[PDB]
This record gives sequence, C-alpha cells and structure tokens, in this order.
Amino acid sequence: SHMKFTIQKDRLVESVQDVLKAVSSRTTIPILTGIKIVASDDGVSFTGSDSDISIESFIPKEEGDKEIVTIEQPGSIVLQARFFSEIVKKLPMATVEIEVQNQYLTIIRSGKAEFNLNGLDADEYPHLPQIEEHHAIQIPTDLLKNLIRQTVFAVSTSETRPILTGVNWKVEQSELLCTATDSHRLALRKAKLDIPEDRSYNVVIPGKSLTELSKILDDNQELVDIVITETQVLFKAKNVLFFSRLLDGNYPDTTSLIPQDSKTEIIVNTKEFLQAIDRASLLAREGRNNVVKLSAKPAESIEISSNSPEIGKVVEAIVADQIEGEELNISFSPKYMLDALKVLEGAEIRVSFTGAMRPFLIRTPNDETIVQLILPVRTY
Amino acid sequence: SHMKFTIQKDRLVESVQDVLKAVSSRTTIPILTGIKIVASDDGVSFTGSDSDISIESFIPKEEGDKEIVTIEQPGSIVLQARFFSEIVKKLPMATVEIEVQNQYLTIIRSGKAEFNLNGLDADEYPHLPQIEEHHAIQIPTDLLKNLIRQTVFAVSTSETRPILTGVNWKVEQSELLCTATDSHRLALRKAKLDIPEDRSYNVVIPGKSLTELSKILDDNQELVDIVITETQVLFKAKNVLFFSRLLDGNYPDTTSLIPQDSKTEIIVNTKEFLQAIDRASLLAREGRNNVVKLSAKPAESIEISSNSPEIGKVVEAIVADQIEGEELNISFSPKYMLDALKVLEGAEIRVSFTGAMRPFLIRTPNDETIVQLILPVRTY
Ligand code: NA
Repeated sequence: SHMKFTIQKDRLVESVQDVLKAVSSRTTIPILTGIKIVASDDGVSFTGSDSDISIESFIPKEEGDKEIVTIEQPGSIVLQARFFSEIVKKLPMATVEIEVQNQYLTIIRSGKAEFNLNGLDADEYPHLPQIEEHHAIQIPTDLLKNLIRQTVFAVSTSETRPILTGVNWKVEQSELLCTATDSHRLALRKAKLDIPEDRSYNVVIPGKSLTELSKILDDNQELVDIVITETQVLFKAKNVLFFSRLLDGNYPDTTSLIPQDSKTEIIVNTKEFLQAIDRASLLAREGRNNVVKLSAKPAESIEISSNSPEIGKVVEAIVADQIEGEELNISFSPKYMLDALKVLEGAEIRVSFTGAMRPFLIRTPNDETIVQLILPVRTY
Repeated sequence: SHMKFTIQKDRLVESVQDVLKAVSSRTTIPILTGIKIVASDDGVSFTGSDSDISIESFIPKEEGDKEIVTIEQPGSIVLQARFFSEIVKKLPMATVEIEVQNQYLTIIRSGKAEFNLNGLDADEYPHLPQIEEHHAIQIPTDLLKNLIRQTVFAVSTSETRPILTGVNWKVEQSELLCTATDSHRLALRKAKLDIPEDRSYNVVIPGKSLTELSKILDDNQELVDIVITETQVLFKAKNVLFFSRLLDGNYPDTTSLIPQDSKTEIIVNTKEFLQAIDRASLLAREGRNNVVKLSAKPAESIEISSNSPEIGKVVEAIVADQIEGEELNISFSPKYMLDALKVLEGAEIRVSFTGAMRPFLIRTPNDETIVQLILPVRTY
C-alpha cells in the first residue's frame, strides 16, 4: 500500500497551512514534526498535532462540479511539516502529484520540478482523540470568532497559574458565559445558545487554542459544531476538525468581582477616549510602570494625564457625553484600557467606577452581552 | 524661553519620519538620540544623525498659496527623537504648536492635547558638513534608487576589511561605475551621467548609508544633486539633505576576477531560472551552507538540483533558449544566485561559466551595464 494521488495545488496549500498551526518546532514526540496525509476513495486528509491541539483538514475528491483530487492508490504517509509546507507553496503548476515509493521515500511533482522527501510510517502517528460526537453545541462561525476576539486577549500569559491561561466557557440554562482574566483585568462575553436548558458545562479552553482556531475559520455564518467532553473540546466546521485539550482544575469565581452598582458613570465617544488614552501612553519607559490618570467631574469634564520623569508629561481634556455621580481621580494601565476599548464596537462607551481603588467596568451603552473590567493602580 | 511656531501636522510627521532614519538607538554621543529643530524666518529644519549619516529635512513657511508654518519666534531645540516621532504621529488636529519655554522644557500642543518634553540645548548638536557649493553631479531619482538596489546587497557585512562594506563609486568620462563585493560575489553597475567629461571621482560609500538614502527617495525622476568631497558625500533632493561619511582607503581592483574567456554560455528565461533555484534552495538544514548544483549540456535541458541528506532532494529541468560550449556541472550558493537574479530586469539572462572552479557571470543579453559575478562552491 503505497499512497499515490494528483491534487490541485491551491487546495493542497490551503489544507497544509491550516494544519501547520498545530505543528510545534519544540516537540518531545519526534513524529509530531510531521504532517500525516491519508488518501482514501473519498478524498485526502491532512493532520497536524502538538498533543494539545490537533487539526485535521479534508479535501474531497470532487467539490461543486470540479474534480479536485484523483486518487490512484489509497494510502498514508507522514512528511516533515515545515519542508512540505515550504515546497507546496512554490510548486510551478496548478496540478501536483504525490507518490510514496519504497522505504517511505515520497515524490512530490509539479511541472518539471520533482522533490523527494524522506517519509515516515503513518501507523506511528498518534490517533486523534476519541470523543463521543454527541450533545454538540452549534454556534455561527462569525459569532464564535467574535466571542474569541472579545475575550482571549485577557488571559494570562504566565504559566505560574495555568488555569488563567485559558478562557472559561460556562454553559447553563442555554446561555454561554466566556470569562478570561489575568488577575489584573477581565473580559466577559455572554451568548444565548440553542440547546436544551438542562445541559451544563464548565470548562477552560487554552487561549492559544482559540486564537489558532479563529485563524482557520472563515468570515461566514455557517454553524460550527462544538463537542465538549471532560478533557477535550472538538470544533467541527466545513472540511475541518479542530481538537483542543482542556485545562484541568476549577476556574476561579469572578462573579463577586463584577460590581453591580457604581458611584460615577461616564458616557464618552469611544474613538475620542481611545485616542486620548493612546496619547497618554506615549511617554512610557522600560523599567518603569506606565500609569495614566483620569479625573472626572459632572457634568462633562474629563482630564487624562501621565508623567515620565526626565522624559516629559502629557495632559488632555476630553468633553464627555454624560458624567453622573461622584468626582473621581483614578489611575490605571493604559495597555489594559486600550485592549478593552479595541474589542468594544459602539460609537460610545459607558465607564462605571466605584472610587479609585475598586475595579471599574467598561461597557457599550444598552448592551448587557460584553463586560470589560480593569483593576486600577493604587496611588499614595 | 525661545523657539515658537505653528505647523501643519502632515508635513511635520513627514519630516520627522525622514530624519528618524539617521537616528541610532545605540549611539555613544548622547545628544544624537535627539532631533534638532531650527526655526528661522524662512521655515523650520529638522536634523537627525548617527555621526556617519546625517539627514536634514526643511519645511518652508510657504508653498504657493498654502501657509505650512507660522514662526512666532525663531530659535532651536533638541528633542528626543523616538518620543517626538511617536507624539507627532498621534496629535489630534491638523495644526501643531511647538513652544520652547525656560529650562528647555518644550510644549507640543494640538487641539486640547498638550505634551511637555525635556529639551536639550541645540548648540551642543554637532554641525553638518559645509559642502553645498562644490561641483555637483546629477542623477534622476529612479536611476539612483535602481543603481543602489542593484549593488548594495553585495557589500561585505564583515568588519575585517572595512572598505568592502561600501560601494565603490568611480566617475570618469561622464559615466558612473558602481562596484560592490564581499569576496564571494560581486555587483557591477554602469550608468551614463549628463555631466562634463573632465569630472573625475573615486570614493567608497557605506552600504548602510545608501540603503537609508533610498528609503527617503520617492518613485519619481527628479534630479538628485550629488556633491562628492574627500570625506563626505551629500545627496540633495527637494527639501532634503542627506550626508554620508565616505570610507578611507584604496578599493581593490576586481577586473582580474572576471575570467578572460568563458567555456559554457547559457541564455535562459530569468523568472523560470529564479523560480527553479528558489525551489532548489528549500531543503536547507541549519547550520549547513545551502548548495545548489547546475548541470548544462548543449541541445537541452538544464538540470538544477540539491540534496539534503536525511531530508530529501530536488531536481528540476529548465528549457534554455540557448546553450553553447562545454558540458558543465557547477555548484553554488543559492543565496548569492537569488540575490543576483532578483536585481535583473530583463526577460532573459546570459550566464557565462569557465568550468566549475572559476567565477561565473550573470548579465542581460546584449548589455554590459549590469554585471553580477559569483564564485562557485569548491567540491573535492
Ligand atoms: Na516623503
């Protein structure tokens, strides 16, 4: 059984680049530096994995009304991922021939170019996670991508507390609550699901897994099937399977952290506020905490400021739409503020404070589905 | 107190971004991390330098009907370049006010945003070379950019022989000859100049200087004035002065590297040849030198190949337009070959060889104005 097929370059390249995201250079299992190719009577699959994530991309032999693959001999092989990827991108013709010969030597031909790669026995490649493909949650691709974008940036990048490097996905009463935090700032996104109200899940998905999944999903409204087990999550979309290992442990309870009342409320043009916070962040120095100060007082006055000794300082006034409540002087990280503002989509934002030392909230007016929280910097 | 003016943001940002190319983060002359600003009754100049390269950009107060600058008080200041550049790009309004006050503390205001920077006395800033009145040679901007593109990549990056880190510019009988080499490969570029025939120059310009110069030159054919002295070269373009220190010493004679006679001559499609050598370079293994082999015999076909033990191999046939002379098997660095082929603009190239051990030449057929020479890889 020596694998042999002819395929369209464009589709081959697309599948290889999708699975390449699951291949890590640093790997304790040597065969995981390869891509597994399996040609069957129905088409060809490509698999890449790093043990944490696995990506399987399938190319059907025929799609629409065009012949994409011609399989002369079904079979399988493992090829080194980086070399295979670099080769396929540069093949000269629209048609590519892939043929395994003896001792796993694999021929890749296109036009007058012929590559030979030292293949490996695909029976040595690890099997995909075996999961009961049941109780799938369905989410439109565009909503899934936005859920990820509005939360994943807030996970910790430290492996000190691994559970905080993932996004908590909690499903109860047909509602999904996605929470990400690094103990300094927090992002929460809520979404209604079309599932039985009795279904319950509480898992933590690595932020890296969700960022890579979003890179392989297109901007469309097709339903993604999500199967959650005790230790894995499977995302199925058209011609693709994306598996991720879940992080073990109990995610911390952050519901007490989100304030339900406020002392000061600001409504301000989003772009105006973002541009001013961005300007206030420009005199940041390495080996020094860059902090920005916000002063607010009814009815419409905001002063943004920062100082960097021996470099300079900045002050800027902004006119708010509305300011209600107590006068406030608060300091915070401009990076966290800018990260939150970047994921909010409205013309204006609502910022809700409870004095200078408690967490504050950033939201879109009249939208209860997204909440950004930032812990301020204590000043003395 | 001192310098004070109002300027258009767009022109301020353009000038700052041009001079920032001469500012080094690793300078050992502290004031050279700054940008010198000088406001006079005619306009404002901006200068950046690393002691080898200096760039001065000028903004006239008026251009026809539009007022670009309003100078309330002439004067000068030095501001930290990186901070200044980051600030000016983000100012909120089309108009910017810059005002030096006491202790060199400088205000940068636009709309309701006010920055203060710790300025430095501009009298400590080094002076530029005073060479604007010596004889100039003129070159269209596009031709100048192309002659840099077609030569600077071949200079040495090693400091063992510093003269080889620059491009030799030899002017004689109204023609410019540019030579660059690193002892492994060589680029030769000839350009006709519209200057008196008795003008003579022979200097070596640092490769880094020409790379930075090209970044500030636009895609047009306006004449650039070039003033060459013993230790400095000045390039003058619209509102910009670019100075470079020249390298001291005698540039080596490279005429003898070219074999007097060729034994094999190939004429091939540039793009097909470049694409095949690029494919042959893909199985490189770190830290081994990438080697590609070319086999040529009259009456077709050129064979490009490479072998990477334990990874794979590649073989590609190319149909040459013409092959004359001896059968040849030669090996070379694909990096040098691709660098050379990427600067040739003809649909075809002529490749001339004198066996496997001597240098080979790459030229456009029926033209000697661009000559690329590469030493092959010695095999035993
Ligand atoms: Na420009």
